[PDB]
Amino acid sequence: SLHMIDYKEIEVEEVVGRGGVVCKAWRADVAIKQIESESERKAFIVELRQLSRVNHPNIVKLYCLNPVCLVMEYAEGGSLYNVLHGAEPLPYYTAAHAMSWCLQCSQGVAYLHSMQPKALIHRDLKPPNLLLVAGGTVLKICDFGSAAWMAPEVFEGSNYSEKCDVFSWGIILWEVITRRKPFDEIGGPAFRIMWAVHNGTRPPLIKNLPKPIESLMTRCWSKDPSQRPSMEEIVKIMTHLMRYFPGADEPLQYPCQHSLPPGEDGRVEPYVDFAEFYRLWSVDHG
Ligand SMILES: C=CC(=O)Nc1ccc(Oc2nc(Nc3ccc(N4CCN(C)CC4)cc3)nc3[nH]ccc23)cc1
Repeated sequence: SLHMIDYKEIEVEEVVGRGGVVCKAWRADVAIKQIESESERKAFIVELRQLSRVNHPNIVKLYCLNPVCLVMEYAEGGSLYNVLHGAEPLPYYTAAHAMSWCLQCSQGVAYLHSMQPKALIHRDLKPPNLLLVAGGTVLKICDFGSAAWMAPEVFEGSNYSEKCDVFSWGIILWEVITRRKPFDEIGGPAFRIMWAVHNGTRPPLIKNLPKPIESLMTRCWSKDPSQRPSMEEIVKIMTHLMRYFPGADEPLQYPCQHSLPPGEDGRVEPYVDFAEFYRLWSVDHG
């Protein structure tokens, strides 16, 4: 379903980073990653079979076979990780942006869980794989250590299902609300986090978190994957909550010297402010 390109047609510009290697650059802006060594071919081709079927707003759009190369939509905004924890100066964002991002993420993952004949599992949902465009207001996923966002049945070898992507989304929800790195204090190598999560450890709960949001977030954290909601249920819930989070379309433009309080009492302070939420919620309820 794709569209070949002549390699001479592309004009390289700059380098971006490694997920292969991605480079900035066609027909008057695109992002491309050339393959390195034949070991990645057998995977590189799969991505092609997948992305060519995919067509969704919140998933990176896939626009050469000699040399093997991909030409994808360029995300001028960068990764969500760089927005939350990247280089100074960091941008200010609101509760509306946190919820909007997560919603758009669930929208894109639900489209994957609905593909026929078989569903597609991302299996590596984390902010570094979530790109932003339109002034940081639109989120797009790119399938192309993940211990913090990995469901406990995944790294235990148990035959997992798409519900592993739900667990990740739940962690991503806690990350944008607190603007913290999940299990940053644990540290050490990857296995020290797997042991913690495997034992039931989850991120600390959030002061003043709305019970509707605290409920959904933890339901996604449940050990039993069958007690986790489906993405379709997340999309629906998140869609209805956006009614209490206006201003998602406002771009990121203001800086933010952000102080990080330490995790005191196993209960952290959110970065976003839920004042406007409770206010709008009292209006409808009463
Ligand atoms: C810190 C984690 C991280 O950046 N991960 C990451 C993920 C993908 C990636 O490649 C892409 N980038 C982008 N946009 C983009 C991504 C990152 C960046 N920079 C900006 C400068 N610097 C802060 C590093 C990150 C600039 C633009 N669009 C893409 N479309 C298809 C692939 C692709 C490049 C990097």
